[PDB]
Amino acid sequence: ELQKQITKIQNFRVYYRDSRDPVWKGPAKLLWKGEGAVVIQDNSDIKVVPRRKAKIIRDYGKQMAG
Amino acid sequence: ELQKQITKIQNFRVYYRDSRDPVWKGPAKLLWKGEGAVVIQDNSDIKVVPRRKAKIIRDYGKQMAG
Amino acid sequence: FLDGIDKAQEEHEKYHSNWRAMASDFNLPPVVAKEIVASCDKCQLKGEAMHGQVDCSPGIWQLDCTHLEGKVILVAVHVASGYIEAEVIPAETGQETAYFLLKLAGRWPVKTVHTDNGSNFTSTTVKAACWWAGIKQEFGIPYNPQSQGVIESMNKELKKIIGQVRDQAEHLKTAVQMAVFIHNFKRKGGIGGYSAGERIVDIIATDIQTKELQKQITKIQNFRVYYRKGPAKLLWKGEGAVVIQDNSDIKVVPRRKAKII
Amino acid sequence: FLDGIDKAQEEHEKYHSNWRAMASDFNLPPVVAKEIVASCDKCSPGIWQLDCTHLEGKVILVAVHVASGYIEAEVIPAETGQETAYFLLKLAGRWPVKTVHTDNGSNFTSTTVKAACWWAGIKQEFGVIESMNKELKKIIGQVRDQAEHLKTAVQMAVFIHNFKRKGGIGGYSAGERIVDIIATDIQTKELQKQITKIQNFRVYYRWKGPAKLLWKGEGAVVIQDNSDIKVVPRRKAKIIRD
Amino acid sequence: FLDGIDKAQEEHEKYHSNWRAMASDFNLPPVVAKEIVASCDKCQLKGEAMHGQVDCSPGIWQLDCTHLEGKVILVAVHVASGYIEAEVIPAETGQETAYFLLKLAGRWPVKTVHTDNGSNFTSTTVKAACWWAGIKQEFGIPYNPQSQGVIESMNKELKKIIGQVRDQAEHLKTAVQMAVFIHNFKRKGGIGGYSAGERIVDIIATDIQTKELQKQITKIQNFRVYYRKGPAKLLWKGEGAVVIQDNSDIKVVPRRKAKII
Amino acid sequence: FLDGIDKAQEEHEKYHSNWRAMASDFNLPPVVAKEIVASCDKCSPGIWQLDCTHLEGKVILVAVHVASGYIEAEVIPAETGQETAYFLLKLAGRWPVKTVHTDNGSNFTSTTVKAACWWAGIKQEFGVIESMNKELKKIIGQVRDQAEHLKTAVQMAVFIHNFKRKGGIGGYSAGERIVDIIATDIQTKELQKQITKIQNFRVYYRWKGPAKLLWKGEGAVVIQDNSDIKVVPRRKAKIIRD
Amino acid sequence: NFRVYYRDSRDPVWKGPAKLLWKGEGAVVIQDNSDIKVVPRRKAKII
Amino acid sequence: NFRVYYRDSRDPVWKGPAKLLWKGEGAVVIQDNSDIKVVPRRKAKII
DNA sequence: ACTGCTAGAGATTTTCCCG
DNA sequence: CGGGAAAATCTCTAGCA
DNA sequence: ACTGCTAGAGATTTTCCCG
DNA sequence: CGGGAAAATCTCTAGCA
Ligand SMILES: Nc1c(C(=O)NCc2ccc(F)cc2F)c(=O)n(O)c2ncc(CCCCCCO)cc12
Ligand SMILES: Nc1c(C(=O)NCc2ccc(F)cc2F)c(=O)n(O)c2ncc(CCCCCCO)cc12
Ligand SMILES: [Mg+2]
Ligand SMILES: [Mg+2]
Ligand SMILES: [Mg+2]
Ligand SMILES: [Mg+2]
Ligand SMILES: [Zn+2]
Ligand SMILES: [Zn+2]
Ligand SMILES: [Zn+2]
Ligand SMILES: [Zn+2]
Repeated sequence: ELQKQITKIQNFRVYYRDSRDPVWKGPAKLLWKGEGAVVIQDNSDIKVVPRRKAKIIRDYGKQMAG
Repeated sequence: ELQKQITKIQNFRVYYRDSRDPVWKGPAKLLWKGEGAVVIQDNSDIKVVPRRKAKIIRDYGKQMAG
Repeated sequence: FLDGIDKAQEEHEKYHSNWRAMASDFNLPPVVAKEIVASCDKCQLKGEAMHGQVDCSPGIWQLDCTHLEGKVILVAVHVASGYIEAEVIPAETGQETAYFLLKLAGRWPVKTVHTDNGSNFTSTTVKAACWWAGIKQEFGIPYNPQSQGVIESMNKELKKIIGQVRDQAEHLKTAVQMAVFIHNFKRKGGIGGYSAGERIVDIIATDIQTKELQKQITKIQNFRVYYRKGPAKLLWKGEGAVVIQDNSDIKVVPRRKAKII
Repeated sequence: FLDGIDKAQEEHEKYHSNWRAMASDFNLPPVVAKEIVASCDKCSPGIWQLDCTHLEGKVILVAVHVASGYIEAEVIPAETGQETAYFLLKLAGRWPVKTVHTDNGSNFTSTTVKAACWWAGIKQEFGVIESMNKELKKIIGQVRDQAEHLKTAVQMAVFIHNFKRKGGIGGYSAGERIVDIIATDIQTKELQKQITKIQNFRVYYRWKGPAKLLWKGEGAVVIQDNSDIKVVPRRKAKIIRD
Repeated sequence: FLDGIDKAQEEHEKYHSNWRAMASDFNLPPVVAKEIVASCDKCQLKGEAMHGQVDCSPGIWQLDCTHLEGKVILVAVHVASGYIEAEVIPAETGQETAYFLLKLAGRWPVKTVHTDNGSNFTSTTVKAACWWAGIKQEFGIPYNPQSQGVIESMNKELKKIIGQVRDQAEHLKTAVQMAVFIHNFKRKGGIGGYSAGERIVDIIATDIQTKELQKQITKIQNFRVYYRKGPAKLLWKGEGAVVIQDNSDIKVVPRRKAKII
Repeated sequence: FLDGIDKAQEEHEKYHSNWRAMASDFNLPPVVAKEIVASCDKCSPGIWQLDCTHLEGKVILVAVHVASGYIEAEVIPAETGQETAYFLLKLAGRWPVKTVHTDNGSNFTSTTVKAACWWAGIKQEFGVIESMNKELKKIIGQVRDQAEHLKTAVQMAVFIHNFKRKGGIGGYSAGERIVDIIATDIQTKELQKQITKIQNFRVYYRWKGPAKLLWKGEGAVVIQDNSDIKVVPRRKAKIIRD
Repeated sequence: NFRVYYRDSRDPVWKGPAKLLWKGEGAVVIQDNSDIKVVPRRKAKII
Repeated sequence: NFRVYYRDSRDPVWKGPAKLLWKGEGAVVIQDNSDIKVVPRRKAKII
């Protein structure tokens, strides 16, 4: 009953940015969402983004895949 | 008596630019200099640059090498 | 060398040479000539070639007053989505700004407002309205519009759309609301291929859904983690990495240097 | 996919779920589950209601999202067609307004409001709006003493109604309810767009007769033929237009 | 599809949707929605995201008038080297500009002058001075300062150096000439690690030397080349490539598809 | 390199060329050829001359590069120290001026000219300048009728003298001669900078005694020991400072 | 042939379409209403 | 510790040095003559 | 048919310098 | 061949009406 | 202790679509 | 697997006082 909510929270995509890179990195996989940080998985790399550097969406072109 | 002047004219370095690249490419080797074009050799590639896109210098830190 | 340091300092006090000129003319290494430049107070005239990055949390809006046709348009943007609201106000005062902000806070979940240091936003009236609605005011650095770089850009875009619909309306406020319509619902692009209205609905619904999902996950999972140290809190585990939080620092460890309880 | 489709269709034969439950439970694409729920014979978010209420000798335009109870009220200087059209243009630019349901007054049947509703693409129609009017007037009577003008009190009541009053099933506010309803409508519109995108493709599989396309992946092609859903590999299938 | 084309055109005449919005809302491919946008005259509001590249031949200078402390400084730059000349002139007229330009043409080999469309440079007086000295005038596109992007940048740099030496001089013209000294001889960098004076000497001496060397090479070498065609002129040959010129087009061929006579 | 050094030194023993001919003929670095020409016991571009000439009741400052004949003349409004210092600051910012040779007048011995020459780093000293003055006055008398003011005629004569009069050995103008002379001076200064850069390195080779460094390449190190020049490989050599 | 929409003279108002007389590296020469203008290619869009 | 030269308030004149109280991602907080100022890092040089 | 550039500040990548 | 050290190169910005 | 961004235009690279 | 075709992505600019 727990694993379904974890797979549900990994269905959300994150568009994030690094510290001196002005370009938005692509849709990562939301692993964890906190009050001040967001743990993502981008290109098999587990990153910790600040909350102020991430845009988390459930892209509603999920009606093809995901 | 001819080949000495050809090796002399190849001692000059050319800093050139391409059409939509704003950055100056490095010191090529001046093969030929015309009234409107300049034939250079950069990274084993023979290029033809316009005259308005090239800065030809004999770099006077030739007192180490060349 | 050292004689070159003395002569190079004495000529930098005249000519203010750069490091390359003093390194060439006085046989100095680049470290010494760079130190001769870096000690002159008159030569520090350029800053860092960077830009910052604005806050794009889901609750922060950016507000600015722009001017068109002799009238004042107060514009707000949702920074995470690009959703704008805009209204032609009769004057650039604190009463009109506080009314616009209380109205916007009643419409959407506004948690933070980022403005420049315009008198409209700096007033006690907007301060009382943000205190009532529970909004946090975050003023930018004065005379630095790049801190408001979202809303200023949206000012540009808003004026562009007004120039495409100005002949469709008789008044400016009608053209402003028509441009707000066109930006929020008739322009698509950005991170999801969305319009700004679809994107703000996705941002806010995702914030609600992920907040309640993480509240349901955190309630069940209670696993004390000893990494490499002390007892942390487990945030996530998947098959080769474990993300934890020990003393308010969120870290990632491999399965080596980890053990969970 | 071949595991999930038979499970979902027999589950629909069992107790007739909708396609969202099937796309969540059996990892189906929503078009496949939509075709599962659409092959059984036995198996609103853009409607707003507008009115003008009168309080303290002034006129308040009130627009209620009927599906949510979300409210947008505004003190207008006159109950005319120009102010109504301006309020409607603001509302249509703020939210996805598809139909506006009014009470056949004099300011809602204006040529100005008709032109505004034509421009924004809104249909006009002539115990939800007066219930919300009474609840909003109750909040205005509560927080009138915290403001000097009636505009501020109306916007304060709209804030309190949309975000500080929680009721219903799960105890949500009207703002959370409207963003859930509009997100569900965006999902429904994207699904209908994708279904409309793939209905003009006919496939030929293994040949055999023409079948409808439902899903085209990176290795598999999910088709529907003779009202049963099959999964063929990509190279055994020819997808053409019609 | 085609019904979508009709409805998408009729909504683009209202809302001016971009191609992404009409491609999503009316099931259009990107080609059709892009053609609906590209036919609206009201939607062509952005140019090409490029920049040009100024002429940097060894004979072209770029001139501009800048203003400092209520006085006018006429500045010229050698575009190929960055060597500047500058003078505080009493007025921004054509007589002072023609005097400055005749003086500069007497000092250095000036072959082309590139200016903006300031009245100083557009006058009949500067036109007669450039006719006398044999200089070609190349005015930029009006209200486009990027065409003069070298000299405008040098205006910036010149003012910077004046702000470092303004307390060393009592008059502005002394500080201007001190800054010209510091730019031409006390700042090093650029393509050869040179100062601007060393670089202009290298540019012009290289132009003279390479011109006379190519005149000596061209006089001896006379080899008719048949490539792949007709008789060309040999420009260069080295061990794997041959550079030729047939009908005023300078081409490079390999040793395959070539034969020289 | 080992082929070239013995050839160049025996060629210097033969007919005593300078280092530029050796660096051109035998593909030597200029420091090696400079040490070849510097081990034989038996083996100007910054000097300007200033004066004031008087013509049509006005004063013309004339500065001649002595090595080239290149001229810079300017009609000044007064023969004072302020105008002389302004002319000298313009000239020093335009060309590499190292020494200025004047005629011990009243405007060349001013405190203002002394301060200007101190700031720009110019030494002052008290049949070249009056020869060029007579030639320049001849050109001014030629092209006076093509101008209205004397300033224009002076700048026209400076143009004609520097670029339209060709004499000397190869038939060059004064502008070509000054850019050749200043380019040769830049080469001489860069060579002296590199020689000063490597004189505080002593090398130990094959050990054996301390030798002077002359050239350090990517594979070879050219040294001089006991007044003979050797070439050792890099790994057989230890280059340290002293 | 080609349509050029351009930005002429200190005016933010874009205007056009015009005929493309000459496309160069960096700028274009166009003809709008028998007026030949030289526009930078940053201030021009060609279709 | 650190010297900060900065660009304060619509003034092209650079000024300093000041003490670096706080270096952040994007901006700095400095103290010049007992005046605490927040400068963008584009308008500040830290040595 | 004409055209952004320049110099400095920091980051990053390449070369050097002996073990 | 290999790690630091240093040099060279890449990236990016303001200001030039 | 706070912070450039956005959308469009063209170039370029990656993915697709059947052979 | 392989060439065009098309989509996606990268690069870069003006304008926002
Ligand atoms: N605007 C002028 C600027 C100028 O904006 N610089 C700033 C500037 C802006 C952007 C850029 F990328 C480089 C820059 F430098 C400038 O520098 N100079 O010199 C100018 N000189 C003369 C005239 C007036 C033109 C006469 C009317 C033409 C009628 O046909 C205008 C200007
Ligand atoms: N200069 C203002 C701009 C502005 O220059 N934009 C252009 C602009 C320039 C660069 C950029 F990167 C983004 C931009 F947009 C702008 O857009 N707005 O809104 C402003 N609003 C208020 C005040 C006054 C500040 C009050 C005094 C503070 C005392 O502490 C100034 C401005
Ligand atoms: Mg503002
Ligand atoms: Mg603004
Ligand atoms: Mg100008
Ligand atoms: Mg200018
Ligand atoms: Zn200094
Ligand atoms: Zn059923
Ligand atoms: Zn349009
Ligand atoms: Zn000798």
